[PDB]
Amino acid sequence: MVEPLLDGLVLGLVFATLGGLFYAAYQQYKRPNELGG
Amino acid sequence: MVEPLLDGLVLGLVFATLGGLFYAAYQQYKRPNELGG
Amino acid sequence: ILGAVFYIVFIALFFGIAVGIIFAIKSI
Amino acid sequence: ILGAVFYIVFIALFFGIAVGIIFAIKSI
Amino acid sequence: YPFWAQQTYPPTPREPTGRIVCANCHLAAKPAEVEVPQSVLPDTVFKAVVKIPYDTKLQQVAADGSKVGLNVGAVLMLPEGFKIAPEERIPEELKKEVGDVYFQPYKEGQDNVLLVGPLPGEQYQEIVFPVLSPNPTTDKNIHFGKYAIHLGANRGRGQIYPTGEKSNNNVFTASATGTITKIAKEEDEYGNVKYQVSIQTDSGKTVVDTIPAGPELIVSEGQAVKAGEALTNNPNVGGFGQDDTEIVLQDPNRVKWMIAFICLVMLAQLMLILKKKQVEKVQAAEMN
Amino acid sequence: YPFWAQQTYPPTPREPTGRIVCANCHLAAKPAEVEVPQSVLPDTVFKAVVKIPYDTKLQQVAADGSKVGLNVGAVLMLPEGFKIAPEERIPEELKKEVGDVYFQPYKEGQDNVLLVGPLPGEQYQEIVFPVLSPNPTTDKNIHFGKYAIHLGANRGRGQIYPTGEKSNNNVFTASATGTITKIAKEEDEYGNVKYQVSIQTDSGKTVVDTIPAGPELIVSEGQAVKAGEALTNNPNVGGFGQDDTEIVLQDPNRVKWMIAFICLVMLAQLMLILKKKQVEKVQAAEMN
Amino acid sequence: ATLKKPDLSDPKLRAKLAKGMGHNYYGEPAWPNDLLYVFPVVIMGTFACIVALSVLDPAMVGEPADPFATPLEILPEWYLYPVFQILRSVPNKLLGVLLMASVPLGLILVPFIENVNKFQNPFRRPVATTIFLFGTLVTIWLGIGATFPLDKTLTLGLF
Amino acid sequence: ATLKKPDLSDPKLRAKLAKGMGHNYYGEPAWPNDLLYVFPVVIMGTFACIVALSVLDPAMVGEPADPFATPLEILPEWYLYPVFQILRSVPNKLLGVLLMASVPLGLILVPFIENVNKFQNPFRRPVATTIFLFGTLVTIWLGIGATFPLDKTLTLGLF
Amino acid sequence: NVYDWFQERLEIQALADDVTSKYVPPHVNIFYCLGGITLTCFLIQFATGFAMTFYYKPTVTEAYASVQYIMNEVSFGWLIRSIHRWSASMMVLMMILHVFRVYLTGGFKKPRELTWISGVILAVITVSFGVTGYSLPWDQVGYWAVKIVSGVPEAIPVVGVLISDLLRGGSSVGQATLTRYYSAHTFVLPWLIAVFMLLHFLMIRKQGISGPL
Amino acid sequence: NVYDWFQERLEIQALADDVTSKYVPPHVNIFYCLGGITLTCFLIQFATGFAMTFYYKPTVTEAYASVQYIMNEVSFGWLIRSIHRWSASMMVLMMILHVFRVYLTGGFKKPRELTWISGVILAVITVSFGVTGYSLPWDQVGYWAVKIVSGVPEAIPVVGVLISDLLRGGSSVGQATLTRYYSAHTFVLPWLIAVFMLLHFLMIRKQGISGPL
Amino acid sequence: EIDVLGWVALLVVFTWSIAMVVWGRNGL
Amino acid sequence: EIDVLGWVALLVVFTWSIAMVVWGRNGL
Amino acid sequence: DVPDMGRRQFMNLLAFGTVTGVALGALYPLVKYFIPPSTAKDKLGNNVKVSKFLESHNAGDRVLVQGLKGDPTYIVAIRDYGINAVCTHLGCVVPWNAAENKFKCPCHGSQYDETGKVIRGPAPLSLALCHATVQDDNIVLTPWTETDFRTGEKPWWV
Amino acid sequence: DVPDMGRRQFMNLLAFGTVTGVALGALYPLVKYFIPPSTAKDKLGNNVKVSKFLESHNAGDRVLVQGLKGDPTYIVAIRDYGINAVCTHLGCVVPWNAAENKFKCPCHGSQYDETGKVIRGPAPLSLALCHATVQDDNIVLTPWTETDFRTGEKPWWV
Amino acid sequence: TEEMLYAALLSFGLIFVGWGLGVLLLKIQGA
Amino acid sequence: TEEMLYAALLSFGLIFVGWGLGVLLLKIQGA
Ligand code: HEC
Ligand code: HEC
Ligand SMILES: CCCCCCCCCCCCCCC
Ligand code: FES
Ligand code: FES
Repeated sequence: MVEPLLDGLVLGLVFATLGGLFYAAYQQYKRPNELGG
Repeated sequence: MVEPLLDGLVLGLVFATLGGLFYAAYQQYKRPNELGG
Repeated sequence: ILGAVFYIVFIALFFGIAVGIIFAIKSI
Repeated sequence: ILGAVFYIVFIALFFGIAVGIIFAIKSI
Repeated sequence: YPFWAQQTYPPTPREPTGRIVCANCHLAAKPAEVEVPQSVLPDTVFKAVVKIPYDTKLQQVAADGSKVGLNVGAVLMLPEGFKIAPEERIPEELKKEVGDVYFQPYKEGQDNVLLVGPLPGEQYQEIVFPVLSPNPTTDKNIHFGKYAIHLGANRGRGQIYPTGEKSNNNVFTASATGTITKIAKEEDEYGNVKYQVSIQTDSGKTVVDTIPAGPELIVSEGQAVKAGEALTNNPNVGGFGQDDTEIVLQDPNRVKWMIAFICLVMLAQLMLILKKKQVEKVQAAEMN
Repeated sequence: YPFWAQQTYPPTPREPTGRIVCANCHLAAKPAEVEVPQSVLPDTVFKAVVKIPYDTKLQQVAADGSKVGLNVGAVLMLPEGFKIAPEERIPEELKKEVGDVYFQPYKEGQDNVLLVGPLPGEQYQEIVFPVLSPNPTTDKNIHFGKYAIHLGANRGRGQIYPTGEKSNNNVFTASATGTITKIAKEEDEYGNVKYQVSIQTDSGKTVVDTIPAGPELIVSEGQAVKAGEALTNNPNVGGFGQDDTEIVLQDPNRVKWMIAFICLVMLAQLMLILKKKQVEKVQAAEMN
Repeated sequence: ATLKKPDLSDPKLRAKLAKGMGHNYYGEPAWPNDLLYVFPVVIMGTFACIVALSVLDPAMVGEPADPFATPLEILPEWYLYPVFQILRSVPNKLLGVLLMASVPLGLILVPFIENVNKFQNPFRRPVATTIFLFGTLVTIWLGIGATFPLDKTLTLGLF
Repeated sequence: ATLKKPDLSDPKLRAKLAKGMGHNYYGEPAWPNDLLYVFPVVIMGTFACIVALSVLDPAMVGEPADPFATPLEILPEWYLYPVFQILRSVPNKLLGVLLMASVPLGLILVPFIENVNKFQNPFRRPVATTIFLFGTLVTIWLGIGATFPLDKTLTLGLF
Repeated sequence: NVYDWFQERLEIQALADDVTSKYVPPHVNIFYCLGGITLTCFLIQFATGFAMTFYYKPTVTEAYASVQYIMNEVSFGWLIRSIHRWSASMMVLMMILHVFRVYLTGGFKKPRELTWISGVILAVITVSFGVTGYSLPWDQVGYWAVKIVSGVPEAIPVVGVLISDLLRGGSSVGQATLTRYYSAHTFVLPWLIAVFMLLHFLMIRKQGISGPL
Repeated sequence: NVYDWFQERLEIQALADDVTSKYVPPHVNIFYCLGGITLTCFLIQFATGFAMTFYYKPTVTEAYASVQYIMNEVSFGWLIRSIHRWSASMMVLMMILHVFRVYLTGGFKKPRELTWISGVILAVITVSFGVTGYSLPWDQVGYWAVKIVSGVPEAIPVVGVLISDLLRGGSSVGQATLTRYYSAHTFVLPWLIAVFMLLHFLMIRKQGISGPL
Repeated sequence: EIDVLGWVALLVVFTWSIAMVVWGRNGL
Repeated sequence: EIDVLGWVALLVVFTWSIAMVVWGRNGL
Repeated sequence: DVPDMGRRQFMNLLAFGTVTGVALGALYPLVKYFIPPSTAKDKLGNNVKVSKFLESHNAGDRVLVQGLKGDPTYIVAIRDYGINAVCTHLGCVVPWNAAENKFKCPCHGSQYDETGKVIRGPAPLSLALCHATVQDDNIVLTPWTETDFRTGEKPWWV
Repeated sequence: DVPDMGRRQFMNLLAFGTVTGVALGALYPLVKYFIPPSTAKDKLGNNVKVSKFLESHNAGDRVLVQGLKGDPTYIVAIRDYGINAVCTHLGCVVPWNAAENKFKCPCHGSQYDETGKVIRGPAPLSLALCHATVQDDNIVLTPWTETDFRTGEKPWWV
Repeated sequence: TEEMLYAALLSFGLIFVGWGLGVLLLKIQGA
Repeated sequence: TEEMLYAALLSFGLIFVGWGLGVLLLKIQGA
């Protein structure tokens, strides 16, 4: 069957995770650290 | 139940193994090898 | 609605413990 | 009884192969 | 008519496929909705809202062909143990929302399956059910947990009577292959307006299809488009739909312990982080 | 009597516990043995030897008290499909060993359960069964595999008749508590020798226990050792015992392939050792 | 801050860095800073949420199986929504199977395609990030389409 | 003969020899002499015997279970014969249980008893070898006694 | 002493000096836990799943009634099953988020192609857990979504029907299907997923985490 | 090249140089195979045992009939079961002979006490395999020797009855017993024996074989 | 309304777990 | 008598396996 | 004097070659093992008495009966052909609509005819047919051999 | 200025102490889970009709009936007590010997009486007893509370 | 879909609430 | 017990038969 609460938890975390990953990439894109790229 | 063929295979191998182990111990008991005891 | 009130109180109670204990451990 | 005959023949046939091949591999 | 389900299908209103047999006569299809709380406590009156929506200012075709309003009606299947709350356990604000609804059990010893209808559609767009949750403490047959609720709601008249004959709310077809000739209204004083349709030519085949008043007429004269032509259009404006939801007969003791355990986890998580903070102090004192 | 098992227990000679109901009357116990081949081929006559051993020169007590020899008798339970081989499929050397035995199925449609007895004990110390193995090719109900064979063999007379009464091959007890007085032989011409035992004193209790001829007498006079005293000794010299073995309805195709696989293993093992011998040659050339 | 700089004077570390490894030789110490103190927090947090979910929204017992009765609107679990959509939207039965098997087999080839580039940051590789975002959107689109009838599954009930 | 003498000039080997290890650094090479050529022989030999046994003496299907009917002479498998004998010969129910648990727990203590001695050869440790041979005989005696009735199980039908 | 006891035998210090020798770089954030949370969800599945093997009966005339027994009669049975359901969905979700990280951090490139490939296999295994367990309650919902996916591999021209017949143990969906599905769920896949998790983790420990962005 | 591919990632050569660096001493004779043969017998048990989980049905009204189905109707089913029986008895026998060697070669002394102890545990686990599987056909022979051993731990004064009730899932021997026994046979013990075999083998590889006599 | 606090408990423990991770490892 | 050769096959393969081990590793 | 690679790879082919043969011979029975073994049935799946079905059992006979390969088949004196219920699209059992005289699939809405022939919807093929002859007690069902007396050509099941 | 071991071991007691509490709270439901949940039954185990048993069912009633805790119990108008069949030695069900009026165990040969009282053999205790009262359809069996009217003292089951 | 979006917003939003709550705890002790 | 002792002797005896057979093979090649 269909679980509305579950389908909501999926979308909510998927977009949060995707967003957070690009935020993590952008932060290191502008500020390169100790010998890395 | 009872398996006559199986009970025979047990005794036959048990005594053979026990006998063979003491034979293996006796052979090295009389003739010590390269730094061992 | 009521959950929003509970949620605020719930976290604040533990946040107070966090900030509370951290000063109790530091000052001792 | 008959098994004792089969047992002798059976092993001897393979023993002959063992001694047979070992000389075929050595001589080549 | 919800009681016609009882007449035709005595044991249960729901097929193994979960079809909700109302659709056997109400061939239309319009959205239906049931809204219950996500979780209720044992022995507690709660609100089960059944929505049977449609255009409030729209009329259908009656038996006389006259334009009349629509009456709504639905069947609600509650979990075992659930039933209509006693009249003295319903608050004043709830009784107001309910109205003069006649909640009717499907059969003797089945208070969890209720019938409602016909009710005035302009007034009962939604129907409020005063349900009383069962108590697993006073009943060893009822258990705490997640159960299913089924709904089948209908608007407007049906298409097929329990007898088997059709009605004047659907379309009409043709017999075989032939050309029509005469179109008039054979009306009666004890009866009503009819319409005669003739069939001719081909090989023999002379027959007449008498159709009741109500449906429109998009056929003028002289046609022979096989057998199965909709020469009457569809006068149906009603609709039957289904919906399903889940209610949780929740035990308060199970929630309380869960909260306690969640509090333990949070408190223990804090002690670990505070412990790491203590370790960070020592490590900074031995770095050089 | 093997046919008395049929009279008292029609459906099967074997209880769920596997008791072989013969023991319900033959209360004695002496060793019994069944010897069948370890494996037989389908549709093949083989020899099933049933041994019912005892002292060849020893006699029992008859109904008249007379000393007569013992007759043996047994029940053999073969796996489903097995039965007594047709008379034309039995070799001459086998028929000689069998004798004039009357193999008797337990009931209609059960040729795998056979009854034998009574047969002369001095001659039939062992009984040879001409069994024909079933064929899983011509019968889709029979399968290749290991099956069980049950045996219950008996010597000497029984102790209890099918009617329920006792016999003159077991012991006799006392009624209650009292002292005996007269011991003689009340014999008849149409009947036989009896023995009267009296009971007296205590409180009232005057009764007589009449015991048939046959059993010994180790009681002289004037005794009162409760109720249940063996004043007659045990004249039984017969015995009933059980045995169980396993026969394998072997499929020749399953053995042939197994031999082929065993030959593959041996040959492959040889090639590996010969391979190691080749490696030992190379390693000795690079040691220095 | 509890930090250890990478020792670039060790040739054995530089060799690992050249092969793209040795990144577990610098930074915060794993033990006990993370493994002993942070990891139990994560584990307990994961367990506590599932427990809380299991009490508030417990498992349901459906109706007994009926081989003579097909359910009205029967769907698989959420992670099978996009595949189920492909399965029913594609007319050719075999094509749908290939497209389904294309998902795991395609992902296996992903490293053997982006090996052209050494960049790992999504911004330094914009072609791959675009294809990823496209596929991620298509997947969600197919997934939502599984909840709608076949008549209005592609248009998603809009146009 | 394909043999490699132990390098006694390596201190790291001598240290292992002192702790009773490092005995896998000398002799015939394990690969490929044993692992690749002898091991498949052993494996195939083990499998071939079981197969041959399984064809000639295949498994039997007994009679269906009857909770109202106790089998005449019901025994466990052969390796449970000695324990089963102890279980039924000992009057006190609890004592039999202790004696049964004494077998695995006793064996656990065996290394912590013969650690007094360093000798491994049974002839250089005659006390242990005697106790072993005694126990091995007792085990077999109890095992055979399991096949006999309780009346004649201890005497083993002799005296 | 107890430490010295174990040290002389198996060199315990060699292990402790291998864990305290590993550091975690500054570019490793919170999203690097998604792999561990996926593992945590499985360990929960393993525990609760094992616990349910003590009451569940893989028979068409027993399966449904057994699940009711767990939910209604078994002490805390409702919790063990409800946890086993949520933890299952969470495992798949966390795994997908775990994939989101690996791709958006380039942790799949050289030399970790094998780690990624073994990951993809793990993903297929985890989904196989879901599909099989889905039909174990033998309810209406489970029976019909296993009757649909059973016929799916019949499109393959050569071995197609053979593949299907192996999956459901015959030409239809019955007791043979449930038996095979219960075997896959509680035996086959737990071992398969244990093997490939081991390979997954060993290759990670050997190569370490990937570089920064 | 294929070797160079794997070499750059996980250093494959480091493994090959760890196997070709190990030698077997002259005092190691034919009796040092008894441990490996015991393992070989289990691997046979694992294969054949898994295969039978595809047809066997752990229900009091299905178990017996299923075993008949395997013996009679299933292709080579008679062989898989017969092998599973003989290989079971052989495993126990080889294990006992394996113990005979270890004791009569002093391979249990320092520093291999833990190897011996984990061995004893393995022995108890292997016997537990036999007892549980023994009662799986649910025949007369199996049901009654599981009804006798079930009451044995009732002698313990404190937790005795609790221990028994856990083993047979109640106060008697019924469906609950068979269900729990099938769980132990095809889930619990296979994992337990896998863990302790791993510990057994790891300690052996770490310390090597014992000295000569 | 104990049902409300129940869901709040879920929301809080989910929030508090992220807070402790971010605080613990100074994470992002 | 194919049954006889069957048991012989078991006896032979058991004998031959020991022979190949003793021969292979020069074992004892 | 020393055997070269030509002899080393020869014995390898001999040794490891025969080992493979043993492994294959051990795998064949194991593989054939997993390949499953090869009168009408009602709800319970035992026996369908034709003397009880013809009496009182949904007048206007359109009752599902478990037939060939487990697939449920409608049984519509009696007709010669048996209309299969399993839809060709996915596998949903298609219910008979007496109000439209057409089989109408629920999951999708692809529909059929009075004989099982598809007339509309995403259904690629028609409902299967089979010999619904009556023999003794139950109803013996044999597979449809000849061509379709509905489609016009050879059936997709043959 | 720097926290000593006294403070390091204190926070350890705090941190790892509460972690244990969570683990224990998570183990308690799991443990209670494995602990199994807490009218006469015949062969099938459904219902024993007293109207059918008294008629034709082994005249000279010594028939085994599944009673308390699954253990089979003999039902011997009707008697007040119910003679348990499970032997005290191991667990073999003891058959009734009508030819000796004594229960005789098969596995061993320990024997009993007409009431279940042990008279000979390695049987440590007598056969158990229980209230064999008749109520409605079946036979309601309640555990024997009072002392034994056979042994002379308190029963071993109480 | 009432329960769906309700859960979607919460699961998304409370992450940031916890994120900020952690950062705030860092500033109190002095990161 | 006919099948028992029969198997006991064989299992014990054929070990030596195989043992000697292996030694004989060693002398043929020249150990
Ligand atoms: C036929 C077998 C029917 C069943 C099982 C149900 N209905 Fe139903 N209904 C039917 C027909 C022929 C009519 C019109 C008859 C007439 O003379 O007008 C109706 C009418 C209704 C109404 C009244 C609508 C209005 O007056 O505008 C309602 C509210 C209604 N029907 C609802 C309903 C419900 C809830 C049912 C549940 C099982 C149901 N009906 C069954 C024919 C049939
Ligand atoms: C009673 C219920 C009996 C059963 C079920 C069986 N026997 Fe059996 N037997 C019984 C009695 C009372 C006698 C003696 C009667 C007399 O007038 O002498 C016997 C006798 C025999 C013999 C004859 C012995 C001899 O003449 O020396 C045999 C061979 C015998 N009984 C065997 C036998 C077998 C094989 C049975 C199998 C079920 C069996 N009997 C059943 C009482 C009963
Ligand atoms: C004689 C051993 C009986 C084991 C029966 C298993 C019962 C199920 C639980 C698993 C027990 C595992 C015990 C490991 C020694
Ligand atoms: S399943 Fe019948 S139409 Fe798709
Ligand atoms: S079991 Fe009844 S006497 Fe031992």
